[PDB]
Amino acid sequence: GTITSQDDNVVVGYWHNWCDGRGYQGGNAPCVELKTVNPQYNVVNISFMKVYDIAEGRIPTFKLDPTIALSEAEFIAQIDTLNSQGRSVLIALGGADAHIELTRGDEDALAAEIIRLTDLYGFDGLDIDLEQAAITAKDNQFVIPAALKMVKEHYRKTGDNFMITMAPEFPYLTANGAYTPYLTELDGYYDFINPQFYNQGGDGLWIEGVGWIAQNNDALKEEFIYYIADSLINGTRNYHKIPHDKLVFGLPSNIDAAATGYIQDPQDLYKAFDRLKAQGQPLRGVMTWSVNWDMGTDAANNSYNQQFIKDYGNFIHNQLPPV
Ligand SMILES: [Cl-]
Ligand SMILES: [Cl-]
Ligand code: NA
Ligand code: NA
Ligand code: NA
Ligand code: NA
Ligand code: NA
Ligand code: NA
Ligand code: NA
Ligand code: NA
Repeated sequence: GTITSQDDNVVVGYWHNWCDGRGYQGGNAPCVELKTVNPQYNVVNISFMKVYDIAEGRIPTFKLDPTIALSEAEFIAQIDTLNSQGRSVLIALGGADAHIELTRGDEDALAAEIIRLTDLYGFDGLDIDLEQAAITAKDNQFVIPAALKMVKEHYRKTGDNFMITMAPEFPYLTANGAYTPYLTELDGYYDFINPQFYNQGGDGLWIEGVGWIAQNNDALKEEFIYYIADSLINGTRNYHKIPHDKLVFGLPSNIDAAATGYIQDPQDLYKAFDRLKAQGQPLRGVMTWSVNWDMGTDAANNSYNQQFIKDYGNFIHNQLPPV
């Protein structure tokens, strides 16, 4: 394919390589064709690159799930289409039950596999989306960055910006937290980070004059967005620094998509984002788990009707370009 990178704001959505996932409130996430995904998702993350069978060894790979009833050639054609529209298609490495447990020395094979898949499908980059058990499994913290630096250099030789993004769960972004080796090794290689501000229950931060602000507190959602982002973009309040132009705020698309974290009132985001912008540190966009959920149904089979992209697409894409 052709490597198609993003230079401006992003609305990132994950795409399920499976069908009919059950939601946290009993809804359903269908498989969907890439051509069906709303065009305001300008980064779409194919979920997931993983180990499918230990007989194949340690190096993860990708296989389009036959249940989606899309041929590989047609999947590739649809990637092609997204790329013609200026949209990126990343491969997401990890996910639940991915069995990624790499040993030092595996970085050459992992880089080679990434390049092979990138060249085959036309992917534009890779998202590191490891499950909790994988963050510090075996030599993952060494191998995965080492592999990705080689990939990045490989495409730089031909003038292509192979995108590297990550989806850490936010509590692992404390100073010296478990995700920090990925971030420090890949500083100058990653394009943006889209942490998961969801599925962390009552984790959060204390702010003088406001009090305890949890990820699951709807009444303080503006404050949570603002302060957790402010902390990350400045490296304050015991968080590792992720520059604002490289920080994308990850959210569930709806209450089926994640156990906690859904933004009930989008104005809480609009206001938090505007405060970050006003202090000269606008964020780079939003991310969601997932396009399939945004296109999914609740327990009574009512369509979620693309409510996430309706709420945030225009808001994000109408902002000024990053610097
Ligand atoms: Cl699912
Ligand atoms: Cl579809
Ligand atoms: Na077997
Ligand atoms: Na293989
Ligand atoms: Na068709
Ligand atoms: Na491409
Ligand atoms: Na906890
Ligand atoms: Na409120
Ligand atoms: Na800046
Ligand atoms: Na623009």
